[PDB]
Order: sequence, then C-alpha cells, then structure tokens
Amino acid sequence: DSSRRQYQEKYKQVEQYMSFHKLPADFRQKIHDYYEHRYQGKMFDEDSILGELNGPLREEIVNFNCRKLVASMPLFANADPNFVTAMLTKLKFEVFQPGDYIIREGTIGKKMYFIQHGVVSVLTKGNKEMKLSDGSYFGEICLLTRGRRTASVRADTYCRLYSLSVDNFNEVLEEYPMMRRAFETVAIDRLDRD
Amino acid sequence: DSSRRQYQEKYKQVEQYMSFHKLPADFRQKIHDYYEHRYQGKMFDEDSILGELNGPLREEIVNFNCRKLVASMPLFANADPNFVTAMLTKLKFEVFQPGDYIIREGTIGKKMYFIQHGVVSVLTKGNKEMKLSDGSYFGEICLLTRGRRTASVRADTYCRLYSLSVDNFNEVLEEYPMMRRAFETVAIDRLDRD
Amino acid sequence: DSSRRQYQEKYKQVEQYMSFHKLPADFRQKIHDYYEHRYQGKMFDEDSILGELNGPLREEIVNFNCRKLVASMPLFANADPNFVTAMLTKLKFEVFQPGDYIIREGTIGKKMYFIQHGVVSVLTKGNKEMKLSDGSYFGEICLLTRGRRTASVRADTYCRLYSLSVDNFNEVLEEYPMMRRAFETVAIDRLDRD
Amino acid sequence: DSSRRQYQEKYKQVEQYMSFHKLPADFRQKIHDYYEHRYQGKMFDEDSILGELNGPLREEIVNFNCRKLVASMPLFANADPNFVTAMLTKLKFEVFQPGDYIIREGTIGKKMYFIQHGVVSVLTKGNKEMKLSDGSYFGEICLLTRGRRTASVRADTYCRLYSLSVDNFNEVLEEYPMMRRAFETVAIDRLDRD
Ligand SMILES: Nc1nc2c(ncn2[C@@H]2O[C@@H]3COP(=O)(O)O[C@H]3[C@H]2O)c(=O)[nH]1
Ligand SMILES: Nc1nc2c(ncn2[C@@H]2O[C@@H]3COP(=O)(O)O[C@H]3[C@H]2O)c(=O)[nH]1
Ligand SMILES: Nc1nc2c(ncn2[C@@H]2O[C@@H]3COP(=O)(O)O[C@H]3[C@H]2O)c(=O)[nH]1
Ligand SMILES: Nc1nc2c(ncn2[C@@H]2O[C@@H]3COP(=O)(O)O[C@H]3[C@H]2O)c(=O)[nH]1
Repeated sequence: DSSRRQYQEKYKQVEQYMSFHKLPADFRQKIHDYYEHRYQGKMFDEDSILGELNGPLREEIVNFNCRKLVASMPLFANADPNFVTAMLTKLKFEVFQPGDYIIREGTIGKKMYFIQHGVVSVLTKGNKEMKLSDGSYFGEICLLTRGRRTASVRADTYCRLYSLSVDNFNEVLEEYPMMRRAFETVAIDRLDRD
Repeated sequence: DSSRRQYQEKYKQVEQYMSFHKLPADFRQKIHDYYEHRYQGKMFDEDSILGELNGPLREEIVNFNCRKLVASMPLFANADPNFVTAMLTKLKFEVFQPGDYIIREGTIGKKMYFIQHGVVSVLTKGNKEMKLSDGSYFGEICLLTRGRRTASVRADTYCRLYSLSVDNFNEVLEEYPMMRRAFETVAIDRLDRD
Repeated sequence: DSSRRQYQEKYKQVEQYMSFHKLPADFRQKIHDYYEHRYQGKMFDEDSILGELNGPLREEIVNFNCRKLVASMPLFANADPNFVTAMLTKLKFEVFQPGDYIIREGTIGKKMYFIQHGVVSVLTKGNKEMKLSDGSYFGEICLLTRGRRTASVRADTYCRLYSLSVDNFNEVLEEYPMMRRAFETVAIDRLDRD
Repeated sequence: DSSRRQYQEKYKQVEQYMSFHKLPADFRQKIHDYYEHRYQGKMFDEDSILGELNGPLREEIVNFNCRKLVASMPLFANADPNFVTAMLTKLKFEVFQPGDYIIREGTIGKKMYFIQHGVVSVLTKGNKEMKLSDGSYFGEICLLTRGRRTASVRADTYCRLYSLSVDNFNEVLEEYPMMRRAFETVAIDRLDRD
C-alpha cells in the first residue's frame, strides 16, 4: 500500500502546515475530517495516471466512476452517450462539509453542481430552505444568465458533488446545443416559484 | 534499471487506483495490457528529458524515432526535411487497443492520425469498413473543414498512431502552406468515393 | 518534522547553486537570511496543499492567516467580507530585505503592496522619504493609471508584504466596483501632496 | 553533493531513454557531451529555486551570472541598468554543439541570440561564412521584420548563447522603445552588406 503511504505522508505535511500557521484545534479537526471524507486514506496523482492513458480508457473510467450519478438524473440517463461522456470529462469532484457555503447569493456565479450524494439547503431570502439531495443539480441559473447568484446554497450533510465551470459548460453545449434546454427548463421552473 | 523501477512503481499505483474505484477484473486486465503495449516496462519523464536538451538534439531525436513513419508515407518521404521536422515535433504518440473508437462519426473533429503500425476499420454508415494500416493517415477531413467527423474509425488490431491537433496542424501549414494540398487531395478522393 | 527536512534539504541545493555560480560570500549570506525570514526553517508545497482542499477551507485559511492585515487597515475592516475574501485569495506574500527596491520610479507598474509588517521609504525626487509601515499600502497609483511609477519605494527594515497584480486587482473590482474608490481616494491624496 | 547526485541520477535516465529508443553509439556520445558542457555534472531545479526568491534577489542573480555578457557588448554596457535587467530576465541560456543549425535560412524566425562564448558561421547563400564570436548577437532581423531568416547560422565551436523570443523582445521594447534602434542599426548594416 504505497497509496496509503502517500495519504499518511501528505496529511502529516498538512498537520505541520497548520501548526506553522497556528490554526485552532477546531479547524485542524475539520481539516482532518475533510481529508478523510475526500480521500479516504489513499492518494494517487490522478492527473498523472489518466494522462498516461488514452482517450477511450479515460472516458471508460470516468463513465464507470460516475455511473451512479448518471442513472441518478434524467439528463444523463436518456441523453446521447457521447453527450454524457463529454460532460463527465469536464466534471470536477468536490467534497463539502456541513454548513459550508457552496453558493453565496449575490456573487457572480461561474460554476454549477451535480449532487452525487448529500443534501443541500437553498436560501432564497428569508426562508426558503428548499432542500436538494442525490440526483439533482444547482447553480445552472448563472451559467445561463452570467449574472448574480439568485440564492445561497449550503451543505446540510456531507456533500459529494461534481462541479462544472461556465466555460466547460458552454464548450460542451457548443457540440450538443439542444441539450441546453434541459438546464433552461429547470432554471425557469425555479425562477418561476420565486 | 531505474526506468524499469519507474514503470513497476507507477503501475502499482494504477493497480491501487483501480482497486480504490473498484473496477471490474476485465477492465483492470485491459488497463494492464495498455501499459504494457504503450510503455513496455520502462518509464521516463520524456518531457523533462527533452526539455533539458536543445532544439537540434530534440529534432534529431524525433526524426530518428519517427524514421520508420517518415519513409513509410510519400508525404514525409519526398517533402522538405524542415517540413518533416516541424510536423514530427508536433506529433503525439498514442496507443489504441482492439475495438477502440479512435474517431466517432458525427462529432466535431480536432485531431488527425498517422498510422505507424496497426490496422483500423472505417465505418461510413453501413458498411464500409474500409481498412487502413501502416503508412496512411486519417482524420484530416475535419482539420480542413472544421466540421463533423464523416465516418467512424476503430482499431482493428493494436494501433501505434501519432496524433496531430488542428491547431498544430494549421501552425505548421502557416509556414509550409503548399503542403496543405497533400491533405486536401486525400480528403477529396475520400469524400468522392462516398 | 518532515517540513523542516524539506527546508534544510532545499536550502542545501541553494547553497550548491550559489557555489556553482560562484556568488560572493556577502550575497550568499543575504540569500541565507532571506530563506530564514521568508520560510523560517519549514517548507511545504502550499499550492499542492490548498489544491487538495476546497473553496471554503481555502478561504477560511487565507482569512485566518491574513487576519492581522485585515483588522490592520480600514479597507478590509469595514468592507464586505466577501470582498475581503476575494481580495485576500489573490494576494501573494513576499518578503523584502533592508535596502531593496520594491518599486523603481519611472517603470510601468503592475503591482501594489499591502504592508503586514515593516517600514518602507518613499522617494519622490529628492527628498521625500515619506515612511509607510504596518497597515498601509502602496503601488495603487499605476494600477489605476496604467502609467509609470510616480515614486520609488524601498524596504527600510525587513518587510513582510502582500502583493496584488493589476489584473487580479481589476478582476476583483469587476465584482465590487465601488470598492475602487478607496484606492482612488488614496492615490489622489497622494498625487495632491506632490 | 546532492546536486551532483541529481546530475548522475538524471543522466542515467537519459542513458536508458536512448537505449530504449536504440539510438546509435555516435549520437549517444554526442548527447553525453551535451549534458557535460551544458550542466557540468551538477543539476538544480533553477525554476523552483528562483521562484522561492523575490524580484530583487532574482535580478541580482541574473545580473551577476550575466555580468560577463553585459560588459562584453555596448548595448548593455552603456544602457539603462533597468533596461539591462529587464532584458536579462527574459534570456534563456542554451548550449549548441559544433555543426548545429542555430538558424536555418528561409524559416520564420522567432528568436535572436547573444553570444557569451563561442564562434558561429553565417551562410548567406554561397559563401559567406562570416564569423561571429563572444560579444555579438544575431537573429534580430526577423524579430524586427517578422519574416524569413535571411541567412543560416551554425555553431563552429561549442557555443554558450542566450536566446530571446520575439514576444519577450517586444515586451521589453514596450518599456524601452528607444532601445529598439540599437537592433535596427545592426540589422540595417547587415542587410546592407548583402
Ligand atoms: N432562485 C432559485 N434558485 C434555486 C431554486 N432551487 C434551486 N435553486 C438553485 O439555487 C441556485 C443559486 O445560484 P444560481 O442562481 O446560480 O442557481 C440557482 C439554482 O440552480 C429555486 O427554487 N429558486
Ligand atoms: N468519409 C470518408 N472518410 C474516410 C475514408 N477513408 C478514410 N477516411 C477517414 O475517415 C475519417 C473520419 O473522420 P474525418 O472525416 O474527420 O476524416 C475521415 C477520413 O480521413 C473514406 O473513404 N470516406
Ligand atoms: N507620488 C506619490 N506616491 C506615494 C506617496 N505616498 C505613497 N506613495 C506610493 O508610492 C508609489 C510609487 O509607485 P506608484 O506611483 O505606482 O504608487 C505610488 C504610491 O502608492 C506620495 O506621497 N506621493
Ligand atoms: N543577412 C545577413 N545576416 C547577418 C549578417 N551578419 C549576421 N547576420 C545574422 O544572420 C541572421 C540570420 O537570421 P536573421 O535574418 O533572422 O538575422 C540575421 C542576422 O542577425 C549579414 O551580414 N547578413
């Protein structure tokens, strides 16, 4: 287990970084849990690994790892496989902890998020707290309008998300333009209930 | 043999990556063979190596390694040596396995491929399966039209190819503009038989 | 202490670099002290560390490390927290030694500096030497005019600064445009006393 | 001597790279000598080293290392020190071996070269072989015209040069526009003797 060694080795550097910058014990413990939920005691230079492979193998891997998320939402489940692949390839896996501000209402949004696992709270103003969990996405509004976030989104529980930047978003829709409607339909239904 | 060590060391990380992401035994074995045909039990940071050298040495190396491919097709064999060099420098060696989708008809193409060794099948629609092997290239159509792939291309056997992106393609033709005809002649003969 | 090892290990390479390039004993000793005041016997790949984290954790860290600087000047102390964060994220910590030319009058300026700790001398021409220390910034003039430096700025004592490039400067003001006045007010008061 | 170890360690990888690609014994020996004249048995990650420093220290280092070249040619010797520094910072040290084609007449030139040590031959067509050695530069013609190389330039002896790309060239002249005349005067005298 050299990957395991990579984790333990890397985390010790994180413990020293925190010590050097004299971070509180509360924060250090948070950092700790983050690494644990995010990496799970095993680290690999995924960029280097996948870079050693080819397109097919890479697409095959991403499709397999995201298999859960795929069948989870209609968008990818009934869509063109080549669309699904192109989209997944651009996704960035991120892990958020309870209470984190995934989206802060009022700021220029540049990313949307797909929920693989977890629950988020949506504060539009006073009281919404609408909840979103496994199988749904959020943040598509500003990717479509290029304006300010119309709401706040925080992690309720531990959230295993996949982010997509506005640029990679438009890059994919450059090839599958009709798929942009799926995101619009959702952004409209949403802006409507407000 | 430290390079050999680099390979074995790197592959073990790949074995752990796959285990962590619980990939099937069929896939793991495919990955395995890929690394074997692609690297052949020896890894070097080629980017770092060549970066330590200078232009002449680098060009000399690429010309020597691609020597086979060069004499293999008319394009490079009778062309201006400086054209041949400029072109080779931009090439990316890739290895495809039996059944892989090198090109998927209908997608916006951004790369063309030169076959050093192997055989590919060309599906234009129903039944073509035209075959291409050592000494020929494919994918130049979209590099010239900037449109969709007019056919599918899959690896029949194990394929040792060299890819060229549309940007590096136009960059070279910026200096040897007349050489663009060679690719056109082929793209026309081809679009003609359709 | 592997970080400590990283420092000692890295500094020995610096000692050999200097030896190879036969640098004077005076300079070598300066380099030495630089590493000591800048790193303090402990090195971490901060880019790699923070890259392993997420946005929230990263912002939390930068806010904590810069906490001193924040309460130190009005600009960040009474400003919008999201503005403060966005700004800090773009800051680059730098350490200058006694007598260094932080800004050389007459050159096209592209960076401004916030003083966390230290004292600087401002030569406008003959004799000014106006002094600036903890809690104030300089260099905003050219970030606003895109012209030449209107004065020279040198480190009196050892200076622990934070730099901000003109691009990252305008990027933040793209989201908090009204905050640009704070820098203008200061650039005007200053150009006025000249 | 860990730097020495870095060299020997790195060169062994180069020996294995060459073996893997079955390069001739003549070439391997050339590569060998290159590493020897270029690095001299000691390797350091200069990019990483200098990146750990600050602007002043970096400029001080480059000025010291290039001190020879500076006093060697009028251009830097009588010029504005800030011009000299800006220029040096953009220079790339390169080492050419006897018989190498530094510049190949007829190609779109993007770099000029300053000779620290060595002698080059200039073939304009039949017979020139004009020689240039320590203290002079070449290649400025295309940086000024953005056209084709008007001559060939080869290393006679072992050449220790410093290159400057057209972009970094125009970037510096953006700040010291009048200094562009120095290069013009030389490009004119030269085009004149043709
Ligand atoms: N305004 C609004 N946003 C919603 C709602 N449900 C989910 N969201 C998401 O909350 C997000 C906040 O940031 P964006 O406006 O960019 O994208 C928004 C939506 O995708 C809703 O009912 N109203
Ligand atoms: N359409 C077509 N493509 C061919 C044929 N033979 C080879 N090809 C290659 O198949 C490729 C599919 O992708 P491109 O159209 O980009 O480039 C095409 C050609 O280079 C042929 O007979 N017809
Ligand atoms: N001209 C001028 N500059 C000042 C003064 N006080 C501080 N400075 C700073 O000195 C800096 C020199 O570079 P800039 O002109 O870019 O930015 C200038 C200011 O921010 C002052 O009184 N006059
Ligand atoms: N044409 C020409 N080039 C010269 C001569 N002496 C030196 N050179 C250099 O040879 C170089 C060849 O490439 P460039 O024309 O770009 O730049 C040219 C000059 O800087 C000369 O006498 N005639």
